[PDB]
Amino acid sequence: QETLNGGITDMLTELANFEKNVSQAIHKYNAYRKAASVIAKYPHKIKSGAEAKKLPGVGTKIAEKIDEFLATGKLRKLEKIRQDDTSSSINFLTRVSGIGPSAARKFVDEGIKTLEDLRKNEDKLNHHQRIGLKYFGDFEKRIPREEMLQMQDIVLNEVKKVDSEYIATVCGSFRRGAESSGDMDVLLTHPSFTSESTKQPKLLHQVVEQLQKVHFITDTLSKGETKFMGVCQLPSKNDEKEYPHRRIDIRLIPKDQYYCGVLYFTGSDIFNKNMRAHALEKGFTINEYTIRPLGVTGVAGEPLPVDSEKDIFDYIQWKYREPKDRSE
DNA sequence: CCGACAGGCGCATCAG
DNA sequence: CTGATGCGCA
DNA sequence: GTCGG
Ligand SMILES: Cc1cn([C@H]2C[C@H](O)[C@@H](COP(=O)(O)OP(=O)(O)OP(=O)(O)O)O2)c(=O)[nH]c1=O
Ligand SMILES: [Ca+2]
Ligand SMILES: [Ca+2]
Ligand SMILES: [Ca+2]
Ligand code: NA
Ligand code: NA
Repeated sequence: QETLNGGITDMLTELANFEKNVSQAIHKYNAYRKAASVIAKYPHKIKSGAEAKKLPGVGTKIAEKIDEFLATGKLRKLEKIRQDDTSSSINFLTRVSGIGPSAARKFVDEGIKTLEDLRKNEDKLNHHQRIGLKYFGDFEKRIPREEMLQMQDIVLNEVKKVDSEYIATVCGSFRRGAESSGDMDVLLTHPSFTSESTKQPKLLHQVVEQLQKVHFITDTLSKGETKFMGVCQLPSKNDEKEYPHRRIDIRLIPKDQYYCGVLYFTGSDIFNKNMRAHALEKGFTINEYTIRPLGVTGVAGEPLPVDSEKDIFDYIQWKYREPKDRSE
């Protein structure tokens, strides 16, 4: 991953992870990621802090840190953070799926600071954590698109075995066209589940159950009526190493709200934050279901009509961006 | 110079 | 039990 | 940490 301002964006990303995991300051995390991201799309080699301060999201303090990074090749503030035992122990435990900043601090206080520690205090972990630990190495591996293509095929073919009326669409980075993905995201619709009625129950469960039967889904992290979060694995063949286990998310979204749903799930996460914050500036709030006007006194009005992804962009006066131009 | 920062699902836990 | 909140997650 | 009203 060698890149134009890679030094700088790496440094800001690290600082965002610190603020999230150690400081627990969600808005500093966001503001660092917004700055990283804006710098990543800037097509000159940045030469000074002052030059970077021109970009939206970059202010006084990131500017000063860029000056230092460029002059000296590193940042003191990060040099200190990396030596701090506590800080890096908390950062590390957060890499386990299901451990966030709070739980990572509470383990480090109790003396649980390493993977060997996690692996001998099984009893201290809830179900999700336990599976996140079981598949720790596997979930930090990326998924080549060619494997995403096989996993897609399995998911869509089994969904079809349950009910030809389902539509399953693979989203996230896959739909943006990335050559590798962190995990699989499937958006599910069925004619029976619309914003005005649920004419059938068990619509998600039945899909989960079928994918368990053919051994594709192997564990469940959480499961509700519209959202499944778990683990899957491709079948392997005689004499080969098994495929690593992979994180999978499935979201059943009412069929009439497909476009807001797939906007949401196509992301990126940062792009969604930007696009939703722009909507607010303009008098609208967008979620995975609707786009709605904002009333003088904070009150969200009625859902606007939407019949394309592009409709949502028009409302807030954005030129349409193709999924592949929503990355970073 | 200060409020607002994206939006919501599922699980865990607490007061009543 | 319900309802409220915080956590970790997409 | 940054920014618009
Ligand atoms: C993490 C996250 C995701 N999302 C949305 C947009 C994401 O593209 C989508 C799925 O989340 P992810 O699977 O975390 O993201 P991704 O598919 O874009 O990236 P990767 O290749 O690393 O797996 O959910 C949010 O809206 N907010 C969030 O905080
Ligand atoms: Ca984690
Ligand atoms: Ca993904
Ligand atoms: Ca995901
Ligand atoms: Na700026
Ligand atoms: Na196996």
